[PDB]
Amino acid sequence: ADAKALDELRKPKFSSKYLIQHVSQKLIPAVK
Amino acid sequence: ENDVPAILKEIDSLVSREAVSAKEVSDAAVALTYLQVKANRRLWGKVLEKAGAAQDYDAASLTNLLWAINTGGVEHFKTVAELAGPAVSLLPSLSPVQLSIVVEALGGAGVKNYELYNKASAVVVSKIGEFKPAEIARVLYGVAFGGVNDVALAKAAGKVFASTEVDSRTAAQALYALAKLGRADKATVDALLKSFKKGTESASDAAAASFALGSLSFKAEKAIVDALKASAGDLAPAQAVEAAYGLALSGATDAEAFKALFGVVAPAIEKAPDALEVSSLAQLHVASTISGAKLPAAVGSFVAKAFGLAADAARLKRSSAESALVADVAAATAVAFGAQYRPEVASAVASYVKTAPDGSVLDIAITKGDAKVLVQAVPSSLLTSTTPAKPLGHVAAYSKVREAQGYAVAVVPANEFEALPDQKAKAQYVLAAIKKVAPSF
Amino acid sequence: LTTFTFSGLQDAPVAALSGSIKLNVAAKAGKAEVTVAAGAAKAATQVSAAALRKLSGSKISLAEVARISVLHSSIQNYLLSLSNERYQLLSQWPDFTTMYGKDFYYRAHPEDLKKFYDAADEYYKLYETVTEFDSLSALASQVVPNYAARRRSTVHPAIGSTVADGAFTNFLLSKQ
Amino acid sequence: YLAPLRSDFTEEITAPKVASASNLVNEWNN
Amino acid sequence: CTVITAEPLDKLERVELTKKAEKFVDAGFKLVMQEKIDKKLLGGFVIEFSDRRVDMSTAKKVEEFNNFVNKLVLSI
Amino acid sequence: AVSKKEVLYFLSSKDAESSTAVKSYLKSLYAGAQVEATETDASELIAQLEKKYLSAQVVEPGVHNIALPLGESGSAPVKRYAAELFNLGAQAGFECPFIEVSKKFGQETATSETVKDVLNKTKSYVSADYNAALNEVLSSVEAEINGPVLFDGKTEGFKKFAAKAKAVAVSRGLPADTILAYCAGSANEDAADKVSKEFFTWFESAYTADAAAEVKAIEAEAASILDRHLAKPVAQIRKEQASAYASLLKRAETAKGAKWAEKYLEDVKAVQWFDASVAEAPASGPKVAA
Repeated sequence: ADAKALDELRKPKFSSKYLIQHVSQKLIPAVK
Repeated sequence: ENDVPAILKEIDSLVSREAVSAKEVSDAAVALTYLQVKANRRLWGKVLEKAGAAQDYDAASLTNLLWAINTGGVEHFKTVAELAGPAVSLLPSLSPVQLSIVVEALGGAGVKNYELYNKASAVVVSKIGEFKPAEIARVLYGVAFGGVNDVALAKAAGKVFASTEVDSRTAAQALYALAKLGRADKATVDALLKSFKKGTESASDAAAASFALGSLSFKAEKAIVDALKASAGDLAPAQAVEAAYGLALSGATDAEAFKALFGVVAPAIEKAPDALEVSSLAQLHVASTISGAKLPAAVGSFVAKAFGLAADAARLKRSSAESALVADVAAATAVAFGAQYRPEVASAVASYVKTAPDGSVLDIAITKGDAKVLVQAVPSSLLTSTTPAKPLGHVAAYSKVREAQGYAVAVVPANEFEALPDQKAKAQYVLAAIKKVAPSF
Repeated sequence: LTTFTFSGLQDAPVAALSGSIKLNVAAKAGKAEVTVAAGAAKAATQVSAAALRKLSGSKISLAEVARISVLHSSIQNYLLSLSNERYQLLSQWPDFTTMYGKDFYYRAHPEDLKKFYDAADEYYKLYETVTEFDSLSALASQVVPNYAARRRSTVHPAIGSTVADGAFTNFLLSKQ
Repeated sequence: YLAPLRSDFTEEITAPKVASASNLVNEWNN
Repeated sequence: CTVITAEPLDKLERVELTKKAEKFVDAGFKLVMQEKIDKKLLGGFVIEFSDRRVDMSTAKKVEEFNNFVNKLVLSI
Repeated sequence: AVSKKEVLYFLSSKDAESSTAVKSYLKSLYAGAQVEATETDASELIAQLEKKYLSAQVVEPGVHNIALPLGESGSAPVKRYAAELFNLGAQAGFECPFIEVSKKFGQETATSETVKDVLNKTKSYVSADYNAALNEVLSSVEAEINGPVLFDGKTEGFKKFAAKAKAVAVSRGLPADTILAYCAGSANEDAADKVSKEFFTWFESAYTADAAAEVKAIEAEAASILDRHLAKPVAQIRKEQASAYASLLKRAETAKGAKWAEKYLEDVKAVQWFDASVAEAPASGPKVAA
C-alpha cells in the first residue's frame, strides 16, 4: 500500500544490473 | 512551556519555505542536534536539502553546520562533500577552532578533497603554536580519514603531544587518526597514553583508544579496559564490536570487560542479525576467538560464518599487487617443499589452495597428515607506515583466528620478501618462516 | 561517517546567528542547559556530557527517494534549468495582441499582415512546446544510457584522458 | 521515461565528445 | 619437427613435451624435436611438423577465449 | 537468490537492492543455514571474466545513485562527483584509477619490445592528441638512429627518447617528475611526503578535469537534445514519446520469465506508485513508512 519502505525506495529503478546478471548467468557456465 | 514536538514542527516549517539562507539552516541544524532528533529522518533531510541549496556561507554558519552534521551522526555524502566549496573558499577567514571543526567534520564523512586537506595542513604546520592539542587532534583526524597520508602533520602533531598534555578524548581522537594512518610510533602513542589515567568521561573515548591500540598492535593499558568495562552499555553495537576487537588484538584477559562488551552486541545481533556490517561481524568473531569470551548459541556460529564471508570478500577484492605477492609466495613455498622445475612448481601452487573449514579459501595451505600449516602474504596495506614496518593488528587477528581452526600461520611480509634476489632465497625465507612456527613441516 | 566521532559540548556553537530561531545554552562544567525558541513554541531542556557522545551511535544515513533514479533526476533538473533559460526569453516577447485591432488590419500591407499572424502563431507554438514540462522526464532518458555505458568501463568508472595520460608517462618513462 | 537497457562495456578511454552548440538561442532571438 | 616456446625448456617440461608430441605422429616414426624461443607466445608451445601444427600456446588460447566471449555476448 | 560469488561483492556495497539481498542472506545465515564452499577453480581467464561481469553489477546500481553536477559553478560538486565515482570503484573491486590504468598498460604491452608497438597496443587507452605527440617523437628518434628503438631501459636510444618524452609530458601540462618520484618511492617519509602531496595535487586536478569534461559532454548533449526537442510542435512530441514508451514497454513485455523483464515491469509499477503517492499529498513528498 502507501508508505512502502525506505530501503525499497532507495533502489535506482531503470538501471541495468539484470541484463548484466542475465549475461553473467548465461555466459559463465557456457565459457566454463 | 517545554515541548519537543511543537518546536520540531516550527523548525520543520522554518526550512520548508523557499529562500532560507545559511544562518537559519545552520541554527536549525544546531538546534536539531541539541534536541537529539535521530528518530526524525525527514526533518533532518529538509535541513540537509536546504544546507545544499544555500550558496552564501560565512565562517561561523559553515562551522556550526558541519559541527551539527558531525555530532548529529548524520551522513549524506553529497551535501557534505559539496560543503567543501565554502571550506576551500573561506579558508583564510577561518579561526583555527572553526578550522578544526570543518576539517574534522569533513574528514569523518570520507570527503576526498586533496586541495582542502593540503591547504589545511599547510596552515597548521606553518603556524602550529596557535592550536590547542584538541585542535591538532581534530585536524589530524580529518586529514587521516580524508585519504591523505599526511605524515608531516603527523610529525607536527607528535611534537605537540610530546611536549604538552592532552585530555582523554583528544588522545583517543589522535590515536584513532594515527591508527587509520598506520603509525605505531611509540614516541607519540606512549605520549598520548598517559592521558587515560584520571578516567575516561565517556565510553567512546575508551572504545576508540582500545581500537587504536589494537589496530596499531601495542599492548593493553589496564586502565582503558576498566574505564571501558564500567561504561559498556553506552555504546552502539558497531562501537562495542570495534572496542572488543581492539581489546582482543591488544591481549586483554578481563572476562568481565569482554562480558560487558558483548552484552550490548549479542542482544543487538539477536534482535537484528543484519543491522551490523559483515566486516563488523568478522571483527566480533576475531574478538570472540582471541579472547575466548563467550557469546550465545545463534551468535558465535553466525559470526564465524560471517568471518568466513568476510575473508572470502577480502580475497575477491584484492589489490592485484597482493595477488602477485600471493603467486610469488606460493611459488617460493612450492620451491621450498621441493620442486626444481616449472611444472612441479605450477601443479603444487595450484594444489596448495585447499579450503578452510568455515567456508573460506586459503591460498597456501599445506597438510602433512595430522599437522596443518598456513602461509599468508602481508602485502603493503597491512604494514605499518613507519621505519620498522611491522605488520598491523589485522594480520595477527587473521593469524590468531586461523590458529584456532587447526592451522599454524607463518607470516610472510613483503618488506622481508621483496629484498631477496631469487626464488631460492625466497624459498629459504618461506621455509625458515614455516619452521619457525611448527618445525614438524 | 566513521564509527567513532568526538564532537559535543566542546568548542560547540553556544548561540544562534539568525533572528528567526533563538537558541541559547548554559555552558556549565559537564552539563548544558539549552533553551531554543523558534517562534511561539519553546524548548529548554538539558543535555549531558555523555548525551551528545551517544548521538552519533546510530547513523542516520540520509538517502534519497527519487522517481526513477538520482542520476535521472539530476539530468532532468538540468533540462528544466535549461527550459527556464529558454522560457525567460519567451517572456520578453513583444505583445502582439495589442496590434490585433482592425485599425492595424486595414492600414497594413496584406503580406505584412499575413506575416504578422504567422509570427503570432509561431509564438504560440514555441510557448506551448517550452511548457511541455512532462516531456523532460522522457528527454532525460536519452542521456542516461550513453552516460551509464560510459561509466561501465573495463578500467575504472572514474577514468579519463588526463589520469591515463599521466600514468602513461609513468609507465613509459620508467624502465620497460 | 523508461530507457533501453544496454549491457555493453567501454574498453577504450576517449575524450567524451562535447557536442556542438545548437542555434536555438540565436533563432529565437531572431 | 620444430617446437617454439616462450622460455628455455626444462628437463621435466621437455620430457612432457616430447611425450605429448609423439601422439601426433601417425606411425612408429622418430622425431628430432627442435627448440626455439618466442616471447610473443605467453607460454605454451607450438609443435611445427612442417605439414601439421598444433597451437597449445596461451596466445591463441586467450584469442579463442575473447572470440568465444564476444560471440556469445552478442547472442544473449 | 544470490550465488555466493555475487553476495561476496555486495558485502561492501552500499546501494539498495544489493544490501537488501545481503540482509536477506545474513538473516538466512542467522537461521542455521550453511554457507556454500567458495570455489577454488576456474583458472585466471574465467576469474577475470567473473570479476569483469561482477563489478559491473556493483557499478550499474551505483552510477544511477550518483547525481551529476550539471550546470554547477565551482569545483566542489565536480569533486563530489569524482569522489563518489572513486568510492563506487572501490566498492566494486577496482583500485585507484591510476593503479588500474597502469595495470592495463602492463597487461597490454607485456610482450612488446619496441616502443612503436607499445604505442600501437596502448592506442585506445591514451588520447589521440598524446599518441600523435609521442609518434612524432618516436619518428624523430627513428630518423636519428635508423633502427627500431627498443623498449628496454638499458638501451641508450630509449634514454634519449625519454629525455624528449619528459618534455612532451610537461608541455602537455602534467609534471612527469612528480609522478615518477611518487611511483618510484623515496628514501625517508619527509621527502616521500613532499612528492606525495604534489602527486595528489596533480591527481586531484586530473580527475577533476576528467569529471568536468564528462559533465560538459552531458551538458552539451542535454542542450542539443532540448534544442532539438523545442523545435517540434507539441503533438509531434507527445506522439513520439508515447510511441517510444509503448515500444520500450512491449520490448520487455514480449520476453517473459527473465529477471530483467519482471524487474522492468516492477519498476514501472513502482513509478506509477510514485506518481500516485505524490498525487495523494503533493506538498509533503511521497509517503515513506516511518
